[PDB]
Amino acid sequence: DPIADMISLTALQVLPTAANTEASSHRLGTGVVPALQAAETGASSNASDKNLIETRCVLNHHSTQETAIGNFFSRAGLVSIITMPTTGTQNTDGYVNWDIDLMGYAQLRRKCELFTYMRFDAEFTFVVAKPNGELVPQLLQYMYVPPGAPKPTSRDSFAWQTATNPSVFVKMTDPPAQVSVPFMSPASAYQWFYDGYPTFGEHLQANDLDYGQCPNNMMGTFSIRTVGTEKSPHSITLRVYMRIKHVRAWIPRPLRNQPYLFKTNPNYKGNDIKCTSTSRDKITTL
Amino acid sequence: LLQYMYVPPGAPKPTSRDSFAWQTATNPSVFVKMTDPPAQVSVPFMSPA
Amino acid sequence: ETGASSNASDKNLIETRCVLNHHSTQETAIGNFFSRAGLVSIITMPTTGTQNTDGYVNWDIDLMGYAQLRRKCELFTYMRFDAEFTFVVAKPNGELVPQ
Amino acid sequence: HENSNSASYTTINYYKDAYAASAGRQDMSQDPKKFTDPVMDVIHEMAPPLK
Amino acid sequence: HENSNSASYTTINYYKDAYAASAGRQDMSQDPKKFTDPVMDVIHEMAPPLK
Amino acid sequence: SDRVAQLTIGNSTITTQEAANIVIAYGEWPEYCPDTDATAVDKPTRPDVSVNRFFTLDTKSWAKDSKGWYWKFPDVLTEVGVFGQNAQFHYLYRSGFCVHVQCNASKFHQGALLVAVLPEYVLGTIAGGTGNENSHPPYATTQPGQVGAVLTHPYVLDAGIPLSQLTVCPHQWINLRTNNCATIIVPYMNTVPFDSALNHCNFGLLVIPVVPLDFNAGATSEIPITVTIAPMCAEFAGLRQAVKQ
Amino acid sequence: GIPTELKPGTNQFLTTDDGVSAPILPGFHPTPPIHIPGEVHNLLEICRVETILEVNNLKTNETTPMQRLCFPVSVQSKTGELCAAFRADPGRDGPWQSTILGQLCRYYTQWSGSLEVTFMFAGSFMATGKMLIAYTPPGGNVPADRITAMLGTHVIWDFGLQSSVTLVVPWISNTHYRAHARAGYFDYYTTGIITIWYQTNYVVPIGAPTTAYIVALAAAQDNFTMKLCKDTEDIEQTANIQ
Amino acid sequence: GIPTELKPGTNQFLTTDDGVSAPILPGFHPTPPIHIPGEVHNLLEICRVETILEVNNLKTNETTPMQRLCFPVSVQSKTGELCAAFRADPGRDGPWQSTILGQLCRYYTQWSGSLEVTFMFAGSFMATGKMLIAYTPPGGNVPADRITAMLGTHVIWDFGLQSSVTLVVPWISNTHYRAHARAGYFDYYTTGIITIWYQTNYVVPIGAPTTAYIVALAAAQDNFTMKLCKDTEDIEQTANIQ
Amino acid sequence: GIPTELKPGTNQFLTTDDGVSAPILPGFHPTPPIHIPGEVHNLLEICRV
Amino acid sequence: ITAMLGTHVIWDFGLQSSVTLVVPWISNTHYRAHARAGYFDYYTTGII
Ligand SMILES: CCO/N=C/c1ccc(OCC[C@@H](C)CCN2CCN(c3ccncc3)C2=O)cc1
Ligand SMILES: CCO/N=C/c1ccc(OCC[C@@H](C)CCN2CCN(c3ccncc3)C2=O)cc1
Ligand SMILES: [Cl-]
Ligand SMILES: [Cl-]
Ligand code: NA
Ligand code: NA
Ligand code: NA
Repeated sequence: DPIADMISLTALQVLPTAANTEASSHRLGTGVVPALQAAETGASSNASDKNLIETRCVLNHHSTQETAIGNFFSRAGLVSIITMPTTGTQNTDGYVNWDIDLMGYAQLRRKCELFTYMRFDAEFTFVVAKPNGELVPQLLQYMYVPPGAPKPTSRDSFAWQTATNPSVFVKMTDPPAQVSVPFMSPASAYQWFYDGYPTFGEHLQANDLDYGQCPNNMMGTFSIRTVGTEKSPHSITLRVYMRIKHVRAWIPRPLRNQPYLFKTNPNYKGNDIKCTSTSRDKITTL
Repeated sequence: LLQYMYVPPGAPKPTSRDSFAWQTATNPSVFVKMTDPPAQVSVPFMSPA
Repeated sequence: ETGASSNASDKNLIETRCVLNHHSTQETAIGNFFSRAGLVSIITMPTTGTQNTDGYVNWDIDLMGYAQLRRKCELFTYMRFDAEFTFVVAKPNGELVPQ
Repeated sequence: HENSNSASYTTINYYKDAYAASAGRQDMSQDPKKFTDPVMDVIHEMAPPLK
Repeated sequence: HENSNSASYTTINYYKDAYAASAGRQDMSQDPKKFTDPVMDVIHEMAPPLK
Repeated sequence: SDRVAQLTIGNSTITTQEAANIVIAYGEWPEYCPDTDATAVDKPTRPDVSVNRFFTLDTKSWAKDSKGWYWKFPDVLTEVGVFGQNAQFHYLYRSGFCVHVQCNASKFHQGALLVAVLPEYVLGTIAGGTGNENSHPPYATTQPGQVGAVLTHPYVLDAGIPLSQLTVCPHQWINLRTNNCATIIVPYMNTVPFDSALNHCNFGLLVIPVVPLDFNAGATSEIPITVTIAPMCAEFAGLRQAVKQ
Repeated sequence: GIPTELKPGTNQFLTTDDGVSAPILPGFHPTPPIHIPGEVHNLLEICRVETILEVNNLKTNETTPMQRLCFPVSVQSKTGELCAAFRADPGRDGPWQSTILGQLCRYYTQWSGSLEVTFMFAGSFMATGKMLIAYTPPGGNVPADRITAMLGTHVIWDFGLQSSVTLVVPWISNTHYRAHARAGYFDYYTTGIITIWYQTNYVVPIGAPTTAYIVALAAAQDNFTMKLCKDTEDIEQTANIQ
Repeated sequence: GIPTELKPGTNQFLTTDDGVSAPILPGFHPTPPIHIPGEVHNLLEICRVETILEVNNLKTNETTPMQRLCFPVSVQSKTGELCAAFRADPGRDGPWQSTILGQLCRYYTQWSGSLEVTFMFAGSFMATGKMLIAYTPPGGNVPADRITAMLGTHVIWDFGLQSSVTLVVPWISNTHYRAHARAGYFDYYTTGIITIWYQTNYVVPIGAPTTAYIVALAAAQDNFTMKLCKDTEDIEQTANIQ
Repeated sequence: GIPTELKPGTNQFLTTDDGVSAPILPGFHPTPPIHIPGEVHNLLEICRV
Repeated sequence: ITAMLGTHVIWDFGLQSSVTLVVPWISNTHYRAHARAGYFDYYTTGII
């Protein structure tokens, strides 16, 4: 050989129940000090009940299953309200195009933002009715328009031929429509936070709205209409619910503690910065 | 169309018909029509005791 | 000129690394390309007007009336297949009545 | 059998695509150490974490 | 059993006629050569295709 | 045997006689991208010692009223040494990092700095104060370069998230009475095997004085904080002409 | 057709129902996964991580929130003085709200297990002192003095090379689980009170600050679990999100 | 009857649902199949076939479209001149639209793999010359000059008995898949730029044309796949079809 | 879909019907039981007193 | 920020009073003659 120079301390465990407590007695000695720690290392304390007090034995059968990320997320929650009025400002044309973005509602958003990256399949349920909750015999069409596919421009656009895009035809009187959706990102996981820009070039203040936008999260358009060449006399409200399933999450982060202002960024109300915890008068009184 | 929601102790109770709580992202909710058969669900033993 | 496409591959023109490619080729199987229901006919039956106000309509079967589905089929010269036909019916404004 | 196109073991399914399957029973695997004790010299519980 | 009257292996069916069956999982068979290299003297990848 | 330490990589060596162990973010060591995860087909270039070495960025001055600072990776080095050059000439890049924040005082000074690594550190604005203006951070704030930037609202990390929970991320404390440095080894984290060193910052480094600096009049008042970092397992692919942004 | 009979439940939509739904893209294959550090499987993994406790959550701090992240200690002229006090109730409004443990346990109705609070002294190397940290189980209000607090579970902390100390808040309850404690009937689930007293005094030589601070970090122990998933109170949508 | 409960999804019609439907003609038997050449099983079979690329897609060509099928090369008086340039983005509006690969990949949302472009010189036998064909990965605009383009992936083509040459456009991306590139956010998926330069010059003796043409053919390599079936933009029904 | 035919009884709600209903809290685990004196299994046990 | 690009050691004061900077032999020739201003600067070792 002519040139010599050319030649994870963590594993998963199955913990179905909470740790038991072993009985301990008194310890009176030197050299050993379990109560003293050094938080500077970045590690959490390893001290346990038996190190600081005399304990009895407790056979703990308390389950740890409900805190599995799967059971935390697999509960359908509202992610969009699409209205289609008959008279007024909004689309009175009998059709609506909605760009898919699940960051419009707080409850579900705060739960997802607990993690940086998430990969999952989802069950979407479509609850439709009139603005006052009544139901009428109306035929509807829901169509998924992937990025790059022609978006319908009217109630009779050719796009509704849906020869390749997946469509769902259902009556407002039928039960809520429901379908399963796979993990569709071009990347290996969706990311609720993208500290970067989508393209190269200079980033002048005129295009600062690009910051934080990652195409890997842009899944396309969800189009809906009333099936017919004539206008429908009924106002329609579509509530979309998403249920995460077969989920995997990476990198936990601090939970949102300021009200949400916009879908596409973490901006907060600067003049009214809420304190994470409520306050009191003195530090020595409850 | 009706919505039934279970609000466990400590969870925010809806204050109006449009309260955010109805987003029911974690609480269990049941959506059903008055014309559908009676809704029905199973509930476990939930006491802390 | 031979009529053949180039047989040159990445490794022939540049220095390559090893890539274990697990990308599926299943979605481009002609079966998944075609087995998606698409519109092939709109048959109207008006009560008053020019068209059949007699309460019946005869339609000669021809699937070439709509572009999306037609362009996909015409990608091939010959095709053999079974088909699932779905019939969505309603009033011109999308309402439904006990008919 | 079915297509292995699930985003990610005791699930139910009636369609050819795996992602259509239910959520199934959640497993109880954990690895707290990567978050609670990500230090090189694994500090013990008896002697002082600095010496 | 059923009638073998399908237009054309992992399908589902509840009727006596095979064509009523679902589409089933698609196979991943291919034969690019008949379209990309339909020449008599199979041209190699090393030496020039004409000599 | 835990307070003393030496970090030697490339032609550089760091020493410290008052450390508090070392943190391996999420318990994983940096590593080159394996063939199963890779997608780009060209052979990568792995410069080794010319880019995996320690680089010392500008020093900051810790004052009794400092809010805190932050830097973004790999932005901080995109224009330094042979690392920067490879980052500019190649479209694709990936690597880990060894972060060593330094700060020494005297046995009479006091104060505690929280040094943390927050991946995908997306910043937010105060929305015009009232919250009716959908304003966005300027390029100079999202990617402050080697000089780093100052936090205006450390309590919410300028992003609507509680600083009190930042310890859920790989971190160390530099508590003056205990240690004079912090060391965190960070592996590559992304949803893709390689990425642009220019358009995407994988994580941000935050140094925040949670316990204010304090000392009696007469004691040295210039208490600097220096940041030294070293890329680890730096790989590059998609060679072409140099591009600065 | 096969004889069937529709039962109650028919047509309903239960948001937590775990059923099967028709797939929209037959034959679709997700992008393969790649290794990514930091995967989590159970929220309990996060609950075991220490986060800063806002013990100094005063009304006069709100405009300068950074000051809530640590409380002071200083040279006393009187002995046995009370330094600070707060409830141990992890899901109650107060100091615990700032911890990842408090926020996460607000997504569950019930919890069980021992808690742990680690205090880190951030004074100068020359400063010394001994503190008495106590945990008083349900029943007694904030102990009037040190000689009373001393009767409960406690740790006598001595400053030195080891900057921190850990007060264990052992699970001492009548019920196997506790729901979140609030004023009224639910105070039945209160965990207790934590108080910090001066065992000796904060002593310092000439040339060193006569006031220093302590950072409190809290988390759950290995026997901690939560159950009965619910929506949190800590987040609301007052207005629309554009 | 057997106890059943209708779940959400009931009565809906999903156009991609792969279920079973009652047969209209019981006992019917299709005409037997007979052998027919040219059967295809996967669109990928067609994507691997080279089709003509419209590199010379000018506005002044539209009225005489045949001219878009080939671009010119000719005797230069200056050195290192740029002959032509175009994006490599297979599903983007531009030259690739004319290829069967471009048209077919517009029926899918995402694609992955290496591309391949073969250039055939159609000048006279007496003409000679050397061209520098380059592929610039994302990041840099069209290279200002040859000495800059030369820094990326490239092939130096020499005219001779072998009329053609192949430029490989190796898959160099950050993501495993790319969605179709367009101006705006989706430019994140741009593949790059291809430029053709004069390495030496197009030389010819007396008696031969001083201008000749080159035909560009493109196709996908063996590691190419597409996913997420969608409708194309390249076909519309403006009016009714009688 | 599988051929079915709804029979009389459909949609009715019999208060003594012993069927199955969807669970509202997936993965929920009841507080473990503990020994308690005086358990009864059949009303006949009380009738004999 | 420029010196930092060469061979270096970051020294921290403590119980160990001293530190060692190694001046590794980095030359083109196997040997060096003594360096002086002029032609012989070809043998210069470098700067500390
Ligand atoms: C036949 C019609 O039925 N189709 C329904 C449907 C529903 C959802 C569809 O895609 C949903 C995509 C979501 C599962 C994920 C959307 N994401 C991914 C991450 N992301 C996001 C948003 C804002 N900032 C960062 C990330 C998102 O909004 C497509 C079709
Ligand atoms: C109980 C009533 O339900 N029956 C429904 C039904 C539907 C379709 C029926 O036949 C459909 C034939 C199509 C599958 C193929 C029609 N073709 C074959 C090729 N072709 C065509 C058209 C124009 N130019 C060349 C070929 C056609 O239009 C018959 C009955
Ligand atoms: Cl239509
Ligand atoms: Cl609502
Ligand atoms: Na369903
Ligand atoms: Na059917
Ligand atoms: Na039931």
